[PDB]
Amino acid sequence: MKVRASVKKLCRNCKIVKRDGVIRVICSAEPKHKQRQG
Amino acid sequence: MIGLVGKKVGMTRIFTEDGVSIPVTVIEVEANRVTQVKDLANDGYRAIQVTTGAKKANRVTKPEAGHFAKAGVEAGRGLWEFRLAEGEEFTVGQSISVELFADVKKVDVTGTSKGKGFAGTVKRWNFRTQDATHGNSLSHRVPGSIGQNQTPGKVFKGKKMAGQMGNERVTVQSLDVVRVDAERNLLLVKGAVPGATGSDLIVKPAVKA
Amino acid sequence: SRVAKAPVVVPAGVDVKINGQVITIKGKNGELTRTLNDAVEVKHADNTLTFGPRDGYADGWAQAGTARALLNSMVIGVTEGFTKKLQLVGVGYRAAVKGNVINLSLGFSHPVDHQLPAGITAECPTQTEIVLKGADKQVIGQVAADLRAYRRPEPYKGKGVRYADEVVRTKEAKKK
Amino acid sequence: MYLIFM
Amino acid sequence: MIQEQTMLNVADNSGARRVMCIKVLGGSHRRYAGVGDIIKITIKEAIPRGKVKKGDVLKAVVVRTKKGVRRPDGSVIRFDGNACVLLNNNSEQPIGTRIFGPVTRELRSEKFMKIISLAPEVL
RNA sequence: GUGAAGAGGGAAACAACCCAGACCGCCAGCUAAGGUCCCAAAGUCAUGGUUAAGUGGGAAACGAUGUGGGAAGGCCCAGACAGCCAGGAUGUUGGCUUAGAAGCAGCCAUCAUUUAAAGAAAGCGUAAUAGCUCACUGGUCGAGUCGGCCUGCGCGGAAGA
RNA sequence: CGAUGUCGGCUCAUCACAUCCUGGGGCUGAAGUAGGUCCCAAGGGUAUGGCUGUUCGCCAUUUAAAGUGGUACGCGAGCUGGGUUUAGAACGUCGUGAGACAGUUCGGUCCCUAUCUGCCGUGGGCGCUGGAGAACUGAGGGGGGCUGCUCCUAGUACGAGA
RNA sequence: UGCUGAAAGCAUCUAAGCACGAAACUUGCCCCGAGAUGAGUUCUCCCUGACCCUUUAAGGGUCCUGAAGGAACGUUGAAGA
Ligand SMILES: CC[C@H]1OC(=O)[C@H](C)[C@@H](O[C@H]2C[C@@](C)(OC)[C@@H](O)[C@H](C)O2)[C@H](C)[C@@H](O[C@@H]2O[C@H](C)C[C@H](N(C)C)[C@H]2O)[C@](C)(O)C[C@@H](C)C(=O)[C@H](C)[C@@H](O)[C@]1(C)O
Ligand SMILES: [Mg+2]
Ligand SMILES: [Mg+2]
Ligand SMILES: [Mg+2]
Ligand SMILES: [Mg+2]
Ligand SMILES: [Mg+2]
Ligand SMILES: [Mg+2]
Ligand SMILES: [Mg+2]
Ligand SMILES: [Mg+2]
Ligand SMILES: [Mg+2]
Ligand SMILES: [Mg+2]
Ligand SMILES: [Mg+2]
Ligand SMILES: [Mg+2]
Ligand SMILES: [Mg+2]
Ligand SMILES: [Mg+2]
Repeated sequence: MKVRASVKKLCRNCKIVKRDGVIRVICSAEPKHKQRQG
Repeated sequence: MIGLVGKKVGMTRIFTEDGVSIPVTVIEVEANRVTQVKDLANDGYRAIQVTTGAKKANRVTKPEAGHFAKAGVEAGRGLWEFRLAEGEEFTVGQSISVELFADVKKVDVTGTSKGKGFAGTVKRWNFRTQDATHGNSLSHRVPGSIGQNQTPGKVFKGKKMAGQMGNERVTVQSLDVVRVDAERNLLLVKGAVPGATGSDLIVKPAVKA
Repeated sequence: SRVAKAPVVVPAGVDVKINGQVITIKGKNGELTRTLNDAVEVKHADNTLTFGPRDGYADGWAQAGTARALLNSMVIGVTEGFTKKLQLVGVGYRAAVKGNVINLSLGFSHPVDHQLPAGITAECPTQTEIVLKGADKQVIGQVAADLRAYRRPEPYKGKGVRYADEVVRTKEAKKK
Repeated sequence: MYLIFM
Repeated sequence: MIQEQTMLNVADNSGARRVMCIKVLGGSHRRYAGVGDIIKITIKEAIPRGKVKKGDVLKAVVVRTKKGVRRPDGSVIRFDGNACVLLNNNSEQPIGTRIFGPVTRELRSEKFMKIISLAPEVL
């Protein structure tokens, strides 16, 4: 889980979802590509 | 569970056959006669009220002697209350014996501490003394500093300072019941209980696990 | 809206009783209840339900497609039910059903026990498998996630409780 | 001796 | 009650004659070391041809105290002087081969099973 | 320009900011800046929108299918986007290098066929291959779909005694 | 500037979180043990000595850890007086000299009976609606919250072995 | 960290709904506590006379009466300046 100020899609499997008022990035193939904005 | 009211008789020792010293405190638990039973529909909470000992008939006042004559019990030296649990019921006038603690393994004993009077901060709050030598000027056992400068500019509430120590109600928890002696109204707990010899103690069973 | 406009065909012999916002469905497998949102409108028709956005509410199309799919799966649960299969991977890992309790032994120092809620009945064909029968979809899905939460699959040997329809990713350990 | 601020 | 700077006699044949306690091991802000407690020492005196040299920093175990130990029936066993046995820094096995004077039953465990085997008397 | 040498009303309190220049009295009225739910005088006023953050009532580069508006563009009933079932190839180990490189360590080109379409294959992986996989084309489905610009109001970035 | 006492030590603390330990998690180039990094969390806890006036630092040995900062670089109407700062004296250096140093060295008076606020204790007066003696309820407030090591599970899971 | 689930035929921990989750928070443990002027509750005890006037009203006065209890004094205390 990366906590940074700019979250992005790092491959073609990443998905940007807004959960509870926080922009997150969910990846189905690479658990390294997990990000939240903070 | 309800408790009983006793009297600190003093400390002694119990020798076991494997050669152990057990410091016990002797508590004379006379029978506790129930004076008044409280309920939800009249008092808002469930409790019984017990009295113990005996009082001189020329020393009981007219308000107090009428409260005992309503129950039929004889006038003891005081009145204490105990909160009932769900499933306990008692009747007015019923005497409770020391056999309440027959299979109770641990008790909590609460009493009034000894009075140390006006005690300084070295005795009361375990402060450190300053130097007894090396130049010290009239400042050996004084507290020192009691605050900071202009911010806040006041001493905080709850500051540790000299004052009245002791003579207060304290509860010592989880004492081993060593021996219950029902035929002479005794209860031997293991260890030191609060109070001087001859003071009232309230022995309730242990609430902690 | 693409989900909310395809109607739910009610099959033969399931009592669909609509009372305001509270819906009840009886059937061959059991009786289920789901209090619907205020923003959806349900109407009984010729053996077929319909869901529409109630007026005076802004997000009625989104609430309709959910209320559709939850009632679409209620009529499956009272007719054919649901199922979940959980298999155990790792030596000395075993399960056992005794009543409505599952007895898992997953390499701990104590034995663990899971009390199944009313509506789920588990059975173990093999000692390294669990089959869960249920009439609700969420409850059969949550119970399958609680047994999985005891010992989740590790990425090095695959050990732990896993679904039978779930592929576990594994990876080599770090070279010295 | 540090007698006056200076 | 052994604390820091306390000079102890030595109760084995390792060669040291007086050692000084420089640390009480086994806790933060720890004050005292009774009988059976490891201490960290330094050697102040030594015989010329012993196994240890003056100035060495070793571990020890306190076997006698002038303050004494207490038994579960209230008894006390005191001694006329503080004594210890030098242990190795890491293996914590006794360096010497003999123990002098009596020791107590507080050392009776698996850690110090070799000290109460060489002891002339156990109280 | 104001204070100094200037009171009054507003900006919570606040010489220098805004409105405005106190001769004295009144238990009269009209306005200025500023305001009208309660503290506290006056609209819980009327019509049309926006916000969902208590934003309003601290803070930037940067980030994001938050949401309202506008003008255009691509594909679409000869069937669009998504989902699904399929195929997805052989020449070819294209040649060079490498003990191996066979599309996928590195260099050069990158066609022919059968067809409905398929690459000298975008990526994973591997001793290398294999393997999965995407581009492309069928069938199913039966109504919109895709992503750039200009913009209004919001979200994160946002830790102190 | 008709005076707001300076560095350090002692004593007593109190707050922030940018967390040192303990607590809960994501990623790991995370096999296990042990780590790296990030997120949440301020309840508690958070060394003894040698040298030096030292804060700091280095060193010795511990500890679960020996946090970072604010509070007039917290604290002299609470203590000390070691220091770069009165008057004595000497060295080196500069000046013809009186003297001076940004250099070092030995010696050198630290006052205050608490009116007000604040805080720690402890009482008197009146109220609470006839007076009185007891026992309570509990709105509210305060205290407390740390942690090591050994053994079992088990030399099991993991690991080629260690 | 999830379950079910659309907006967005899929996917999705979230928008509706549901379940876990820490020494932090609210309790549970101990102590003070009805000046809590919002001054609370329960139990018991005590007082059951006559007359006059003005400013006629929670009015003032005379004679008799003095209760429950309290204080005060003494002997003092593991209580205390
Ligand atoms: C016996 C009693 C005497 O007090 C002392 O000896 C104390 C110990 C002095 O400190 C001693 C000791 C010392 C170190 O100061 C503590 C030193 O600096 C002074 C010069 O002498 C004090 C306090 C000095 O004040 C201080 O004077 C400084 C010049 C400035 C300072 N400032 C913060 C206001 C101020 O407080 C000063 C000058 O004596 C005060 C003036 C009024 C006097 O002369 C008075 C009459 C003194 O003789 C005295 C009160 O009788
Ligand atoms: Mg003096
Ligand atoms: Mg003195
Ligand atoms: Mg103030
Ligand atoms: Mg003005
Ligand atoms: Mg004003
Ligand atoms: Mg008004
Ligand atoms: Mg704001
Ligand atoms: Mg002045
Ligand atoms: Mg300071
Ligand atoms: Mg001061
Ligand atoms: Mg001089
Ligand atoms: Mg100078
Ligand atoms: Mg002084
Ligand atoms: Mg509390």
